[PDB]
Amino acid sequence: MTEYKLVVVGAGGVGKSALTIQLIQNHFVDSYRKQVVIDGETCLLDILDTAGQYMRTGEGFLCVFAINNTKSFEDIHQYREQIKRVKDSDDVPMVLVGNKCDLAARTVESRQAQDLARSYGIPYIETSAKTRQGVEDAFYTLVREIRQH
Ligand SMILES: Nc1nc2c(ncn2[C@@H]2O[C@H](COP(=O)(O)OP(=O)(O)NP(=O)(O)O)[C@@H](O)[C@H]2O)c(=O)[nH]1
Ligand SMILES: [Mg+2]
Repeated sequence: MTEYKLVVVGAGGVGKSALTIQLIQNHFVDSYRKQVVIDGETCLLDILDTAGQYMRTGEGFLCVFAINNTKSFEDIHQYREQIKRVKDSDDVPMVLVGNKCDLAARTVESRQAQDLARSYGIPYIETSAKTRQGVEDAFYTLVREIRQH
């Protein structure tokens, strides 16, 4: 089948791993493989969980930040650029993700993340690696985004 290399990046402690492990081992709390079918087509999801050369390899990127951590939100630009850099491209498959949407201590409005997503041209999705909510839309959207290449 077809193979996809997804790279999850983000401010430390935002839930990069929680998400990854939620998709691979279906539960709430590095290399990961996974056979899955998306929109019919069958494919291999190669997920590389990184820390809060190997990025020139990834095909699609998951820029994550927690909605209860303003700085993690302000740091997206930093990673976005570091990516945009090591891949001489102004548009690289990628999705902005606001994790921990299960909390009430929210310091980042959605209206805030959306504006930033539009200025980028990438999709924005909120996920909770705890209630597993959105954990799939996020990853599958990133794939559909890579199929546009
Ligand atoms: N309530 C809630 N907490 C979450 C969620 N995702 C992560 N956590 C919790 O917050 C902590 C950080 O999650 P973790 O995935 O380890 O963060 P990280 O992005 O991997 N940080 P690191 O840079 O150290 O690798 C853990 O205790 C985890 O259980 C979520 O969706 N909701
Ligand atoms: Mg981690």
